Amino acid sequence: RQLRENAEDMGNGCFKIYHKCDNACIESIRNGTYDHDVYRDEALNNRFQ
Amino acid sequence: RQLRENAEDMGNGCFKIYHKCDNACIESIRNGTYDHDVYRDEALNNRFQ
Ligand SMILES: *[C@@H]1O[C@H](CO)[C@@H](O)[C@H](O)[C@H]1NC(C)=O
Ligand SMILES: *[C@@H]1O[C@H](CO)[C@@H](O)[C@H](O)[C@H]1NC(C)=O
Repeated sequence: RQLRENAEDMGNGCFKIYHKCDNACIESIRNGTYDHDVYRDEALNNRFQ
Repeated sequence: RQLRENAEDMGNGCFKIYHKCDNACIESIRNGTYDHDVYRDEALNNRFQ
């Protein structure tokens, strides 16, 4: 629900984020603060292209 | 998790695969061997087009 569209569930119990994500980028997701819109445009591209 | 993007959950308890899938294609999914990348490009097209 948090990651939203930015990533996909590989199935192996991991989410294959579709965009460059630095350590800070990761940390922002673990607390729950992370926002999808930020990387939305970026991720969306690597997915369907 | 297996089908990944290739298909969609119709809701009626079925997955509407978006690409030509022969009997072998199906069998590969039942054991779990099946790979998404193979039909990724193909399926992706029929979905958003
Ligand atoms: C979540 O991570 C961000 C990093 O951008 C940090 O500023 C914040 O303190 C963290 N929040 C929690 C609950 O740890
Ligand atoms: C899965 O299906 C493939 C068909 O390509 C077949 O080669 C393989 O033996 C099957 N594996 C299992 C576990 O039945």
